[PDB]
Amino acid sequence: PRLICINDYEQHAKSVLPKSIYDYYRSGANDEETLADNIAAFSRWKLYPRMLRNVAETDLSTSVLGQRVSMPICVGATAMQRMAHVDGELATVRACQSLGTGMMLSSWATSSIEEVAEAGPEALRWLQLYIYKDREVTKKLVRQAEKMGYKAIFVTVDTPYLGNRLDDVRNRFKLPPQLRMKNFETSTLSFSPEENFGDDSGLAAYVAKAIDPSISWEDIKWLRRLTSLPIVAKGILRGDDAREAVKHGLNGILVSNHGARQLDGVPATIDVLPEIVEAVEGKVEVFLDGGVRKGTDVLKALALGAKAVFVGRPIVWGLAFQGEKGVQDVLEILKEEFRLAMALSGCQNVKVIDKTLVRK
Amino acid sequence: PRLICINDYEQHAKSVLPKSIYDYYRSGANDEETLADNIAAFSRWKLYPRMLRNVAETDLSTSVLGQRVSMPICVGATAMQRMAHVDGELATVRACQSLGTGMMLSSWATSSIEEVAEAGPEALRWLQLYIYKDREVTKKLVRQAEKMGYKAIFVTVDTPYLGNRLDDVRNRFKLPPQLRMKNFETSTLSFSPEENFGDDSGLAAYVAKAIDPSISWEDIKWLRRLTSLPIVAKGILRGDDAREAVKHGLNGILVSNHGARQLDGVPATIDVLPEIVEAVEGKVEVFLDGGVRKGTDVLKALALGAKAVFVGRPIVWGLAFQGEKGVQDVLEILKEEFRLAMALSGCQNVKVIDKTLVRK
Amino acid sequence: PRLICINDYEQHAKSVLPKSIYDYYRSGANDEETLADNIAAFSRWKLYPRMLRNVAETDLSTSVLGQRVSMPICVGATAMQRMAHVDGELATVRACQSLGTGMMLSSWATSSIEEVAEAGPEALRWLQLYIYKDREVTKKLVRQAEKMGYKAIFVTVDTPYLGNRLDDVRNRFKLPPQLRMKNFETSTLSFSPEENFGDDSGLAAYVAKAIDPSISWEDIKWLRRLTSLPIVAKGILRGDDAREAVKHGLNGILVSNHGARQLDGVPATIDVLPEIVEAVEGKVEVFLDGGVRKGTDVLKALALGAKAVFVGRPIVWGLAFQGEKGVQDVLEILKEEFRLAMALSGCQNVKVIDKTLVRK
Amino acid sequence: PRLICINDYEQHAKSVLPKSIYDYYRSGANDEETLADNIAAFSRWKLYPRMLRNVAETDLSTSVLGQRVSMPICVGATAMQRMAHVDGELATVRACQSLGTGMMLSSWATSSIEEVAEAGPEALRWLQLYIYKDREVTKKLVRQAEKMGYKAIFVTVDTPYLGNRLDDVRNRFKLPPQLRMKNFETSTLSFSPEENFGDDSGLAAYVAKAIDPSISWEDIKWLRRLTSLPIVAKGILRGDDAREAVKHGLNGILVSNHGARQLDGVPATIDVLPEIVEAVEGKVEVFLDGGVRKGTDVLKALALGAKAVFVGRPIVWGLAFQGEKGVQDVLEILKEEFRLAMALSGCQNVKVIDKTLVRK
Ligand SMILES: Cc1cc2nc3c(=O)[nH]c(=O)nc-3n(C[C@H](O)[C@H](O)[C@H](O)COP(=O)(O)O)c2cc1C
Ligand SMILES: Cc1cc2nc3c(=O)[nH]c(=O)nc-3n(C[C@H](O)[C@H](O)[C@H](O)COP(=O)(O)O)c2cc1C
Ligand SMILES: Cc1cc2nc3c(=O)[nH]c(=O)nc-3n(C[C@H](O)[C@H](O)[C@H](O)COP(=O)(O)O)c2cc1C
Ligand SMILES: Cc1cc2nc3c(=O)[nH]c(=O)nc-3n(C[C@H](O)[C@H](O)[C@H](O)COP(=O)(O)O)c2cc1C
Repeated sequence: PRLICINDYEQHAKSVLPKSIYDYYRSGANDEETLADNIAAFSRWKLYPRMLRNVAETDLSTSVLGQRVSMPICVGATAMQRMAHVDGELATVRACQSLGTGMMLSSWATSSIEEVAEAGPEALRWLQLYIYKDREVTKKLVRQAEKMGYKAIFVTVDTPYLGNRLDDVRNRFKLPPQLRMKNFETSTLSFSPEENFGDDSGLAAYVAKAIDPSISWEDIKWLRRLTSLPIVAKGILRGDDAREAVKHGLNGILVSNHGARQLDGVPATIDVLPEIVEAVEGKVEVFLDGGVRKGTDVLKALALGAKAVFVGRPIVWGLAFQGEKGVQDVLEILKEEFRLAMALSGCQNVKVIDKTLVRK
Repeated sequence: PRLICINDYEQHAKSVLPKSIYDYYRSGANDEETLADNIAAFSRWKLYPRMLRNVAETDLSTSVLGQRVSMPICVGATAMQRMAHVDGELATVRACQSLGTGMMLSSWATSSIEEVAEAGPEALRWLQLYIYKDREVTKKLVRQAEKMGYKAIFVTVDTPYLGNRLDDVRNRFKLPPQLRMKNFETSTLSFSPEENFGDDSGLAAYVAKAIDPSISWEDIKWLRRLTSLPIVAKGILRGDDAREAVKHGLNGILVSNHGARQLDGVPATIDVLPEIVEAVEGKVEVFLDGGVRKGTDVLKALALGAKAVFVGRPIVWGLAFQGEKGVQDVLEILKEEFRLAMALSGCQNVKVIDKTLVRK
Repeated sequence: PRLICINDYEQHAKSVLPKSIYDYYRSGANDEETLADNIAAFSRWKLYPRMLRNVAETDLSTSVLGQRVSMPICVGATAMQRMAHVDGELATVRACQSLGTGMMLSSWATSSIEEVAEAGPEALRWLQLYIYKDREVTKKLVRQAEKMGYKAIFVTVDTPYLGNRLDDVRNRFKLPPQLRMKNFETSTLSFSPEENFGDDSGLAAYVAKAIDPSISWEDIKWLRRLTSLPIVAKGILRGDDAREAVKHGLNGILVSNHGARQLDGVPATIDVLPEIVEAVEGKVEVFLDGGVRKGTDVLKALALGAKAVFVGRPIVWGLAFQGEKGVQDVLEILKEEFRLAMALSGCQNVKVIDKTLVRK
Repeated sequence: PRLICINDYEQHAKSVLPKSIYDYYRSGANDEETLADNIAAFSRWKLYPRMLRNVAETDLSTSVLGQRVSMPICVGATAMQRMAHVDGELATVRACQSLGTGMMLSSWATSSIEEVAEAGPEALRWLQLYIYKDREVTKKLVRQAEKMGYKAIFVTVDTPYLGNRLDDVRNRFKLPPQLRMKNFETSTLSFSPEENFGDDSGLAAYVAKAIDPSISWEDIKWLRRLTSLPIVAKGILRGDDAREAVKHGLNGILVSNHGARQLDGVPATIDVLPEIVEAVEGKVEVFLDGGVRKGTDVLKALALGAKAVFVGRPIVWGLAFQGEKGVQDVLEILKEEFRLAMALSGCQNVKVIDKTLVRK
């Protein structure tokens, strides 16, 4: 089928993925108020384009944490990508390498840190880290990322417990039989579908067993001493927490509500972005994810002070359509929509995308 | 059937309850504008969670009027519970005893004050009082509550006449043949379905015959002299009335619109809560009911200054599913959702649930 | 069928009236934005009831222009009532006489001024006047009203031309064959369905032929000199026009958008009421019509400073159900809903219905 | 079929036009947020009519850039009108001549500048100009307009690239075989459907090949030196760009979002109109297009300071119904709705249509 925008990809994915996998990928937490809002909020921000600016030569390039990227549109961590396509994370990293953009690799990937570095050696790669109760497991992940040429750690800070995703509970979500979380060396930590993970969501049970709910700023201190790699706090929604991340010597904030999958009824990320940008006082790069579907979404986040955005679900739908090629298609669609959004708004490059371009 | 959230319970209840009983339980007044709003309003209050607070050990316990409870989630008065399940109020009090939370017993219960105290002797129990034209009836109810170890009187002040519930009028609502309001000793006062209660809603006719529309602050004065038990004004919606309750030596306010069943077009209780908390100046505990369905609802009410919330309809749907076990399930679902909402918002206990957690 | 609220009456009317008649009665102008808003706006005004006020003895009585009425709910002018029921205006006035409220009689009634006075001699009656190009016709109507014991003139000021009601155009609306506008003595002025009234709405053509689009404040001056009866300006939507009516020695303002049938996209009458009440500075009574369907609508208009409200369409639906008895039913439903709305809001009588009862 | 308002015309058009042509005509850009808003925004602006102003003799006449018109309602440029009806632009100009209003002729017309001047010699005619990469092509268009008695140039400034219209991409939109853009003398520039215009929207490819994305204020300078005809900047959405147009010696601004077909998520034109009128300080006439469907839309734009409005899509639907006669019908409907909107709001002529008539 001919798919020409991101929404087309989701629709096709629903038609070809088994229910429990589609549901895992699509779902938000509880009543999914924030899931709807992540998208609605973008529509409330209106664009005020400048005309007659000469946009013959639009340059989409930028940098994330000192590393050059082809566009301010990067791949966010989405667990267990092999459920969507046999090649999962390997397909994803290859598409990123082709595009000249970065991939943030989930700690719960169905491919190892090493496997991913092998498949995309020239690709900009970062590790998304969950703090395990077992700090040696956690340390190993970080050390492996450093060894394998990953350029930053995105530490997820909004997941002391898993959000309650109703469909996952109903479907008793678990990995397909042939698949594992490939970063780990035990049946429990690798999320083996042959393992006892209770009678509800397998993933919620996995988090409860493996992930540390006691995670504090002290643990951020530990992490900051552990690695000299740039560290981004992922999942911040408040200006005071943002300032705290900066105080702790962190190098960035990813304004995120975990794609509306954690606490439901939190605001849309585009709505909190300005408070966070203001709080940080230019001291650290601020990124956004959550509900990015169109070039104009990217334009709005940048106008509001974000350095770059990350996409979660669109990538998984790309994979579901055609693995590597599907992901490349999705990224190219976003790139082209962004170029056009830039051109029609009078922006020659990302440096001239200013706050007067948007109003709520 | 597998029911995993409060809404699931309502759906099942509709499938197993006779129409007139389901309709009695579900209905609001007139066009049901406030009924919709009680729920919608919660969604408008957005959460601003703190991260990295150490939430390994979440403590949900609190106190209501000096009595310890396991969670700030209590059972509100809902008349005639035996329509939902053979055990009605007895099932309810047993579930409350198991949970370590309180039950507010309707004056229009299908089980006596004594029957309920016998079924849940260790349970925290309060009496919801309606002021009868017959003050000796009223006095008896209060004296019985004191004798039978009930810890407070919730005096309902928003029901000089019954609200107009359209479905009840259509169905000519009345008790099933085998059931009575068991606190009373005459055919009229016990709401006998064999009695003449007009051609419209039997309950509206019952109120008109039995309940005193002349109820004033003088009657509050009488009540305050009658018992030394704590007294909570239930059904207050204005700050000036709140201050008046405090002046009268009352010990609490339950901010309530009677589950949107009285005057339609009043605001949602979550929306008026702040005005009431402000009016009371910390002098008396303020509670809320109306539209509480999810853990995040409980979190929002507490963030806005409520000591605890009460649930009406969810309890009746629990009963409809499986009597005592159904009620326990509903309460446990609310408890768990609340725990998770607390954890994900960075709250170790109820004392740290502050106003910065919410914004309208 | 059992009909228990105003909406029930409209539904039944649609089932028993011929399409073109139902459509004439239901329609607003153009896209009907104001028609929807007249109702929606009432829902936006929220009620803040007082408790414990002693409402055993609710007194609904008031006065309109110095004449006592049983409730602040009166019958507004609706043309051609015999289309709805054989007895039309005669049924209506008889119901008003029974209720102890007033009837405002349309200049385009299917019953004469004299016929109506004969059918309801003791009923409070007012004449709604349209200014005809023929001033002798106009004068005759006024003189007849005076002779026949009518107590005021409601001069309609928002109809220099007829609003564009799309359904009427489609149906080529005209009177049924057996009926006339009975105040007039020629084929044209009596709106004979045997007459040439073009190929679009017969009523729009009738207005263009008969009604004076040149109507100015000078004509108000003429009217004010013509009769010593109280005169109310009906159809005012602006405070400046309100002040002008007062300057001209008029005795009242009916805040009206002609039931949303004239200019579409004007605000709801409940929304403009406050500006008008403020403009008038207590110098003249202010009334409202447009979208009144429920007792709480009446309560809100009074809280916002209206002396009384008028109902248009509900009366016609009463007629469609059962002529006189149907109208009486509709009025009694409104009366009872209003009583209950008063009682539940802590109002013993209309004098204590204050502005703190509502907030937008 | 009997069609009595603009919406009726669209509905009929959908029933008789081939899908790809209807879709081309109907579509907005991307998710069509602005397309919906262009219409919704008009409904948010509420009217505050004056009564008793004497509206017997309503005069709709005005002037655009010093040229008298019969009404402040003119025909906006819509490309390729022969797809809608065999006579296309020739039918349109004949209808405009009959109405005494102006036609703005698209540079992408399916009829030549000369053909159109021949068919409507007495009609007020303007040329809508796109700046071609080939400036000699561009110059020729301007010189032809001057020669053929066109009275102004509307330079479109919001189209450095074509907006992304999803349906056009899906349908692979192209001209029907028998048709060309008749102003041009090569296969590419005339948009020959036999030409290679890629695998997506033929029109997007045509723009990319033919239209200059480098267009700047320098090009406006060039245009202003090229012709002494009045020049209007079409597609301005910001006050700062408006001031820049004035500085450049331009004679007008058409506040336009290109009928929501360019950048999606820009505000409705009625919403930005006031900022633009304020920015211009009376120095230049300001016009509006986008979502004009009803007489009250025209009234609102004038109340907010627009000199006249242009209609795009309604004209094409007129054509689809009955070519010249269809266009005349559409224009006459708009004229009559506007007259009535004027009369009912107390406006004798366009000079008295003031800002107090509207409020958002
Ligand atoms: C299927 C799915 C799996 C996810 N897994 C992870 C994960 O493993 N680690 C993590 O930090 N965030 C995870 N997230 C959250 C994303 O990193 C990101 O914040 C979110 O997808 C952004 O919203 P979007 O999906 O609307 O683009 C996941 C999100 C989805 C939708
Ligand atoms: C079926 C039902 C019966 C009720 N009966 C009583 C009652 O007997 N006494 C009383 O004070 N309130 C009564 N109420 C109001 C409740 O105490 C409470 O305010 C309401 O149920 C809270 O809203 P919720 O149902 O959305 O949780 C009743 C409510 C319902 C839904
Ligand atoms: C069927 C119908 C006929 C009407 N005829 C008249 C009329 O003859 N004279 C007049 O001044 N207003 C007329 N009106 C307007 C009413 O007096 C009144 O303003 C309107 O009905 C109030 O809104 P409501 O119908 O929502 O109650 C008419 C309204 C309707 C609905
Ligand atoms: C089918 C169609 C074709 C259009 N072609 C042109 C064009 O050739 N040149 C131009 O400047 N604007 C073009 N526009 C934009 C219009 O001039 C105008 O801004 C728009 O139609 C106004 O919105 P409306 O269609 O809601 O009336 C086109 C619009 C439509 C709907």
